[PDB]
Amino acid sequence: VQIVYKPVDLSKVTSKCGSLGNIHHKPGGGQVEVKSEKLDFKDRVQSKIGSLDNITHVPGGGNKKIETHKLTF
Amino acid sequence: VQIVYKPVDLSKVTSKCGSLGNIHHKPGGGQVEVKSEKLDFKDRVQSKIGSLDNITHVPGGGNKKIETHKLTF
Amino acid sequence: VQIVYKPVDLSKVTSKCGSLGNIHHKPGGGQVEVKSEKLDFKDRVQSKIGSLDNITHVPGGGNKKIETHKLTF
Amino acid sequence: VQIVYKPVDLSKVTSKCGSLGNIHHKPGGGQVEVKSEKLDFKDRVQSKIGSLDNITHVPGGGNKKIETHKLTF
Amino acid sequence: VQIVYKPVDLSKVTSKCGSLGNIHHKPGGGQVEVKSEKLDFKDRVQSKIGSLDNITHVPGGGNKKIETHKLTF
Amino acid sequence: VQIVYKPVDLSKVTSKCGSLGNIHHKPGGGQVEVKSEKLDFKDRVQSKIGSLDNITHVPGGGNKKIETHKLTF
Amino acid sequence: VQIVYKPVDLSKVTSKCGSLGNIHHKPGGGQVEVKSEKLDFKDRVQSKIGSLDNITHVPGGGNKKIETHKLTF
Amino acid sequence: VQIVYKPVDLSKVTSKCGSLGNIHHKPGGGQVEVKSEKLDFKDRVQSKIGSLDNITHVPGGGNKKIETHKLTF
Amino acid sequence: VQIVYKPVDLSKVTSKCGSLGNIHHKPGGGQVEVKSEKLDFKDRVQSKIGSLDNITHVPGGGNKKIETHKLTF
Amino acid sequence: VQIVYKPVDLSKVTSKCGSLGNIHHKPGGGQVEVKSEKLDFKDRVQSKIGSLDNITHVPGGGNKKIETHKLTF
Repeated sequence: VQIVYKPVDLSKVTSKCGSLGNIHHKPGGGQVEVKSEKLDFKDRVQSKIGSLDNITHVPGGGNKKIETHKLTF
Repeated sequence: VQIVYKPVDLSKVTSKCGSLGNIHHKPGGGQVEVKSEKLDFKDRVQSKIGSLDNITHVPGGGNKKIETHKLTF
Repeated sequence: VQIVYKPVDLSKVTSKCGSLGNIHHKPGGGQVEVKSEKLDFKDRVQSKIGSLDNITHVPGGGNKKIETHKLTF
Repeated sequence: VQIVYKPVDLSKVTSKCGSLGNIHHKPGGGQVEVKSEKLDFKDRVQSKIGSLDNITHVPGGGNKKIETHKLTF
Repeated sequence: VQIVYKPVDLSKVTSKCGSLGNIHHKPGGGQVEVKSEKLDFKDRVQSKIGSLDNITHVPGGGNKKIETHKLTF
Repeated sequence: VQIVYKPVDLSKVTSKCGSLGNIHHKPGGGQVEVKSEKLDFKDRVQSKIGSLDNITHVPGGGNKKIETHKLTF
Repeated sequence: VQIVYKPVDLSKVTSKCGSLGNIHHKPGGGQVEVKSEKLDFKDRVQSKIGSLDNITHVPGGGNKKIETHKLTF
Repeated sequence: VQIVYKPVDLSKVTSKCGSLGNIHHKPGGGQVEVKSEKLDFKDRVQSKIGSLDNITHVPGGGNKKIETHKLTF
Repeated sequence: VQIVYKPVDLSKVTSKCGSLGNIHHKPGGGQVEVKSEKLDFKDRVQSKIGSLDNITHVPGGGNKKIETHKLTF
Repeated sequence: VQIVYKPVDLSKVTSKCGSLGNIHHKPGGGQVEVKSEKLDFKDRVQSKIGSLDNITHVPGGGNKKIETHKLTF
């Protein structure tokens, strides 16, 4: 049994920008009300209950490269 | 049994920007009310209850490269 | 049984920026009220209850490279 | 049984920036009220209850490189 | 049984910046009230209850490199 | 010329109440922006510009009685 | 010329109340921005610009009685 | 010319109350920004600019009685 | 010319109260910024600029009675 | 010319109260910034700039009675 694993990755990811601008984020405020009794969370549980998270995200260009290599016997 | 694992990664990730701008984040405030009785959280549990987290994130360009190599016998 | 593990990573991650700008973060304040009785948290539990964390994050460019190498017998 | 583990990492991470700017963080204050009875926290538990932590984080560029190498028999 | 562990890391992390700027952090004060009865914390527990920690963090560039090497028999 | 002015008003205005009840006023916050250049206000002029004044008014019963008696030549 | 002015007003204004109840006023905060250049206010002029004054007014019953008696030649 | 001015006002204004109750005033904070250049206020002029004055007014019953008696030639 | 001015006002203003109750005033703090250049205030002018004066006023019942008697030639 | 001015006012203003109750005033602190250049205030001018004066006023009942008697030729 001979296994040869030799993938090759030379692929570039490029982002270029002159300038972005005048970005304005101006939301009004709201209101949230939550009524519950019991919560039971088990094994890898994520949650957000009752929130007003306004988010401004302005990365000056960006990229994601996700890569997985897996061998199972 | 011969196993050869030799992947190669030479892929660059690049981000270039002149200038970003005049970014304004001006939200009004809100209100959140949460009523509960019992919480039971087990094994890798994350939560946010009752919050107003306004976030401004302006990285001057950015990148993420995620890589996994796994072999199981 | 011969196992050879020799992956190679020469991939650069680059971020370049002239200047960022005039970033303004001006939220109004809000109000949060939380009413509960009992919390029971076990084994790797993270939580935020009742908070107003406004966050300004302006890294002058940035990158993340995450890498894992695992072999199990 | 012959196991050879020799991964190689020569991948640089670089961040360059001229200047950042005039960053202003000016939130209004809010109010938080939390009412509870009993908390029971066991084994690796982190929490924040009742807080207004405004955070300004302006690193002059930055990077994270996370790396794990694991072998289990 | 022959095990050879010889990973190599020559990957530099670099951050360069001309100047940062005129960073202003000016929050209004708020108010937090917490009412509870009993807390029971066991084995690696961290918490913050009732706080207003405004934080300004301006590192003149920075990096984190985290590395783990583990072998278990 | 004989002028006799003798009105006689012996009326009553009455308000009777057992109890009111629980009153809750919980608005979210908004945002107002006003842009102007030149204003000119003269002779008995009243004005309000840019206002978020929430008002809760709970008089425990009440009345207004207004009377004008005017005689002229 | 005989002028007789003799109005007789013996009225009553009455307010009676057992009790009011619990009153709660909990608004979120907002934000107001006003931009102007030149103002000109003359002769009996009243004004308010840029205001977030929340008012809670709970008189334990109340009344207003206004009377004007004017006679002129 | 015979002028007789003899109004007789023996009215009553009354307020009676058992008790009021619990009153809570809990607003969040806001933010106000005012930009102007030249102001000009003359002759009996009243003004307020840039105000967050929250007012709680709880008189234990109250009344206003206003009377004007004017006679002129 | 015979002028007789003899008004007779023997009215009463009364306020009676058992008790008020618990009063709570708990506002969050805000922020006010005012930018101006030249001001000009003349002849009976009253003004307030940049104010966060919270006022709690709890008179144990109260009244105002205002009277004007004016006679002119 | 016979002028007789003899008004007779024997009114009463009364306030009666058992007890008030517990009064709590707990505001958060704010922040005020005022920028100006040239001011000019003349002839009966009253002003307040940049003020955080919280006021708690609890008179144990109270009244104001204001009277003006004016006669002129």
